[PDB]
Amino acid sequence: SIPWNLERITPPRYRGGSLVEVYLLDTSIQSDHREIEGRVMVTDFENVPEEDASKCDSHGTHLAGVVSGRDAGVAKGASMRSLRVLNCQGKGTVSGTLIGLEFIRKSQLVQPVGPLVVLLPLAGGYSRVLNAACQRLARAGVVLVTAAGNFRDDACLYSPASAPEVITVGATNAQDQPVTLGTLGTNFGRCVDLFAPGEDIIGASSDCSTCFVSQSGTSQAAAHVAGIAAMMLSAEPELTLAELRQRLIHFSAKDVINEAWFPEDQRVLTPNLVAALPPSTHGWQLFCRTVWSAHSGPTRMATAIARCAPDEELLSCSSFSRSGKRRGERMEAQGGKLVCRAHNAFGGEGVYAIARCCLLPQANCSVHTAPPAGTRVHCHHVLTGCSSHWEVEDLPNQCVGHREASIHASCCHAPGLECKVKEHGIPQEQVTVACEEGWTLTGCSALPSHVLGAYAVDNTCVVRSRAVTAVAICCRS
Amino acid sequence: XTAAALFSFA
Amino acid sequence: TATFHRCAKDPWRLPGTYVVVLKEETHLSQSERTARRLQAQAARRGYLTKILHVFHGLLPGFLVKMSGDLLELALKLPHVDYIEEDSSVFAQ
Repeated sequence: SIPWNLERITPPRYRGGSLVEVYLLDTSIQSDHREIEGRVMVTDFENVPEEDASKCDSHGTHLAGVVSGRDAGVAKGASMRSLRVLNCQGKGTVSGTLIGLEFIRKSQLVQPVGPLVVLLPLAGGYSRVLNAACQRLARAGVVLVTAAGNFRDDACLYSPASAPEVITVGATNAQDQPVTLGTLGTNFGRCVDLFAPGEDIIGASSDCSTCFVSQSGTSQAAAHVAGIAAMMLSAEPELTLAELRQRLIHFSAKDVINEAWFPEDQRVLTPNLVAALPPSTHGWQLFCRTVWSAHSGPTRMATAIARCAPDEELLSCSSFSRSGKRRGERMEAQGGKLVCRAHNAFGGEGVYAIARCCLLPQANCSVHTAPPAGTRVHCHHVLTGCSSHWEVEDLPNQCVGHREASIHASCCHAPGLECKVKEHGIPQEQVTVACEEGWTLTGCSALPSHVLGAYAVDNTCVVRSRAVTAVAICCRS
Repeated sequence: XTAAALFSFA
Repeated sequence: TATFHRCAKDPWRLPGTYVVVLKEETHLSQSERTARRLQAQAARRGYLTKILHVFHGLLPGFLVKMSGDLLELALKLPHVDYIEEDSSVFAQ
C-alpha cells in the first residue's frame, strides 16, 4: 500500500515538518481536498498570464499533496502556503515569479516565523533576474527547492534550476534510473543537486475531494526534496543552507543511477544521488561535497573557479579537461577565503575546477606552495589536499608534482581530525581508489602517463587518463 | 506537453 | 555598463514587458523616480508606458510595459544594472 516513492526515500533504519512552512508557487490549488485541507493556506497571491476548473488546479493540488498530504505526503504534517504563478494551462512569467518570491519575503518581514522552504516546481529558460532573485532570497535565509526541468537537457540552461544557492532536483523512476519518455525526461548536469522519485507519483487529484492520480515530473521530484528538507529543518532548525545540502547529499542513496542514461560529457557532472530521509541514528562527523565549476571556456588565459559556501572549508582542489589540455589547478585566497582555480592550456577547449568543500569548524587552513624545481611541499598539522599548476605547454603529509610545475598543500590545523592516504596504481583509461567506510574523501589527485584530470565522486577518488596512480586523502574524527 | 515538457512529459 | 538580456529560447520570449533591474544598494524612492523618469522620457518621444510593479525587498527595480525601441534610452537611466525581457515559466 505504501507508494513506491515514499518507501524509496525511507532510510534503512527508521521510526513531521511543523515548525517549518513550505511555500508553493504553482497553479491554483483545491485546498478543500482531504489530503491537504487544513494544511495549506492559499495566500491568494495571484500573478499569471491570460490563457491562450479541475484542470486548473490539477498540478498544484498534486504537488501540495506530495509535500504534505495525510495519506501520500512526504512531510505529512507540514504547514503550506500556496501562491498562484501559473495559469490554468500551466504557464507563468518570470516577472510574476519575481513578484511571488518578493511576496514571500515581505510576509516573512511582516510576520516572522521559523525556517522557510520555497518550492519552485517550474522552469523556463536561463534568466539572469530570476536567478538573481532566487540567490538573494536564499541569502536572506530561505531554502529554495526547484525542479531541474523535463527537457532531457543540461539544467544549467534553465531557470530557476541554474540558480545559485538553490536546491535543484532531477527525477528518477522506480528502477532508480533517470526519467526518460521520448526525447523528454529529467534534466541533468552540474546544476542538478540530487534526484528524487518523479515517475508515477500518487498524490491528491483535483477531480474530486477524495480522488488520487499518478503524475510524473521534476516538480514531483522536487516536492519530495522539499518535504525532506522540511523534516530536516524541523529536527535541526538551526541548519544553514550548506549544512542542509551536505545532509541531503550524505543521506542520499549513492551510485544507484546508471550513468549511461546521461550524455557522455554529462556523466562526470551529474551527481549520482537519490534523496532519502535521514535514519533513526542521526556525535560530530565530517561532511564533504564535490563542487564543480562552470567550464572555463577556451580563451588561452581562461580560469574556472569553484567556491565553497561561507561556512565550509576548501579542503582540496582539482581540475578536469576532456581533451587533457590543461595547466593544473591552484588554491587562492579571495575575501580571506580559499577558492579552487583551474587553468586552461593554450589550445584547449576549457577546463573545470573541482573543489572539495567540507563542514570542518574549528579549522585553521593554509596553503603551502613550492615553485618548479621533482617538486615537493609538506605541512608543519594535517595534509588534506594536493594541487599543482604549471606555466609550460607539455612535460609525511607531503605533495609531489612534476618537476616543471608548482605544487600546493592544503594544510589544516584541525584537532580531532585524523587523515590517511590510500593509493592505487595500474598499468588503462580510469583508475580508482576509495576511502574505507566511516572515512571522508577530502583530497583526490594523480601521481605525476597523461592525465585528463582527477575528481572526487562521493568517497572514491577517480583519475582519468588518455603506470597511473590514484591518490586519496581520507579523514575522520 | 506543449510547449515546455509540461504535465508528466506531455 | 548596463546590459540587456532576453530568453535564448525564442518561443518563450514575451516582448513588450521588461524587468528593469537596479544596482544592489538602490532605495525604493530612487526606483520610483527612475520609473517615473522612464515614463517621462518615453512620453516626450511619443511612447505610452505602464509601470506594472516596483520591486523592493529582493531586487530593486521595476517592471515596465513598453516598446523595445526604448531599451537604449532605458539603459542609460540612473542606477540601472541590467534590463531583462520578460519570458515564460512552465509547470514541470
